[PDB]
Order: sequence, then structure tokens, then C-alpha cells
Amino acid sequence: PNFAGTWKMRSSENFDELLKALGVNAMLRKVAVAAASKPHVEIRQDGDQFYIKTSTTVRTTEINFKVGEGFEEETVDGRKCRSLPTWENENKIHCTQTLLEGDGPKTYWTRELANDELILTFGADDVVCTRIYVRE
Amino acid sequence: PNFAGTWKMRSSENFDELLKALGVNAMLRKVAVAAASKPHVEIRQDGDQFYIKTSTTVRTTEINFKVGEGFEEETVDGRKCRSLPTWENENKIHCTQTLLEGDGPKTYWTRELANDELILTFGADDVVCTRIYVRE
Ligand SMILES: CC1=C(/C=C/C(C)=C/C=C/C(C)=C/C(=O)O)C(C)(C)CCC1
Ligand SMILES: CC1=C(/C=C/C(C)=C/C=C/C(C)=C/C(=O)O)C(C)(C)CCC1
Repeated sequence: PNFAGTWKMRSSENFDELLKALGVNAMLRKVAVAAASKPHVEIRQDGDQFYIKTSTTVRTTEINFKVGEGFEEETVDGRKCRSLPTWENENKIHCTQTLLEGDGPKTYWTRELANDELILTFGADDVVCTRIYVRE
Repeated sequence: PNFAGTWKMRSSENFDELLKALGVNAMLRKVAVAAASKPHVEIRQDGDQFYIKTSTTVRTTEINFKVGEGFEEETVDGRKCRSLPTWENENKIHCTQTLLEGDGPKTYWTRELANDELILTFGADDVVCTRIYVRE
């Protein structure tokens, strides 16, 4: 499908609850959430090759992956993991993540194109955080 | 002297050892140090009236004090204390700190203008952390 373009967030449910579940302390979550309220996202996509740049004031990330071929990226709270993206559906990628650093919570992420909308999901044990993007 | 201006750090010895000595855990020290590696500092100074704003990604602080007159600020690891700044020399301020929250280590700080350089020192029982700033 076409996830390619520059996106701006529309709404977001459960980010603090997510970070709280990942172990971040209140001092940091207040920073995270605040900055994580105005993220800019640029996505480049060539079939199964994806480049996803998510920029915010206190942290910017760039991932490059080919759906189906695992890669090394960071869990939301900045840990290190190897994740395996897979097409769950025609326009939905499910990405399983495993920490290379021993202990932690079962984390995952799933980007899906609804209808000119980009429903991003972050899981971390029960906790599901949904952030909805919209073409700028 | 003239501590007034915007400063950028040049080097830093013993910050992790300092934080480690203050009780912060490894999970947090990794965050602190990393963010505490690119601090921006703005200093406004009118004779003995000082305004010191130290900004970093996960924490920004602003203190306003008159040398000689005690004030309430926070120890590096975010505790609450009342400190008493005193001119140790013509261009060096020594600031003694006491926690309002019972237990802790004898902390202090001393900013000194060397020669267009700003040698900042943080003590916490034996442990001395020196961070050297430079006019941007
Ligand atoms: C967790 C965390 C931090 C910030 C995380 C941010 C800002 C995440 C943003 C995620 C977005 C913006 C996701 C998306 O919408 O795709 C900082 C750097 C304070 C350090 C402490 C731990
Ligand atoms: C200790 C600590 C934290 C960070 C402290 C920082 C970032 C201090 C920076 C000091 C500087 C930048 C001093 C200077 O150079 O004057 C955070 C918020 C993770 C919470 C846990 C305890």
C-alpha cells in the first residue's frame, strides 16, 4: 500500500501508561510525553523496503527495514532489540521485538494504513498505546 | 569577574562516578550521563546577582542567587537543599549544600573562571567531578 509521505499526529491514547509500564520514572515520562506530543514523521517506501524517520525534540529515530527481514532497532524507551516485521494484512505490518539485554516486557509495534490514516500501535504487556497519524 | 555568557562543555571527568556516589541506579545514570553530555548553559551576572540556566534533554534547571545570601536549589540528583554561595576568591564561588530531606552525602559545588574558561566542580564525599566549559 502507500505509507509513503510526511505524517502529523491526530490523537494518542495510552502513551504515559505505556512508558509507565516500560519502567520509565515520572521525572522522565513528563519529558517524553510532552515532546512525544508533537512528533513529525517521514516515511519512504519502496515495495517492502521502508525508511521511517520519527523526529521529536528530545529524540529522533530513523529505521530502515525490509518487511520479512529482521533488523536491530530500539524499543520505545530506548533499549536495544532485534525485531521481525511481517505483513499481517495487505496494509498492516506487525513487528515483534526481542531485547538483546536480558530482562523486560514483551514489546511489539504495528503500523497500519486505514484510509489515508496511519494507525500506529505499541504494545508492552496488556498495555496498548494507539497513536493515529494523518497526512500533513 | 565575568561569568556572563553562553557556555558549551569541553571535557568532563567523573560524572558517572559522582552520580553513582549519590545513589542513582545504572538504569538512570545511563540516561543522565548521556543527556548530561551536551548541556547548554546561559549565565547572566550583575555583580553578585547570578542567574544560571543549565539545559539538557531530560532536565533543565534555572537558579537565581546573590553571592553570600543562601538559597534553595536542588542537588545534582534532584534532591532539595538550601545552599550558601560564597566568594572563595576573586573569580571563584564555593557553594555549600545541605539537604532538607534528612540523610545524604556532603554535597557542594564550585564555579570558577580560569581564563575565558569555566571550571565547574561537583563534590559528594571524596568524589570530585570536574566539568570544563568554554564560551560558545
Ligand atoms: C522514553 C524516553 C525518552 C523519550 C522518548 C520519546 C520522546 C519517544 C517518542 C516516541 C514517538 C514520537 C513515537 C511515535 O509517535 O512513533 C527520553 C528521550 C526522554 C529518555 C528517557 C526515556
Ligand atoms: C541525576 C538524574 C537525572 C539527570 C540529571 C542530569 C541530566 C544532570 C545534568 C547536570 C548538568 C548538565 C550539570 C552541569 O553541567 O552543570 C534524571 C533526570 C535522568 C533523573 C534521575 C536522576
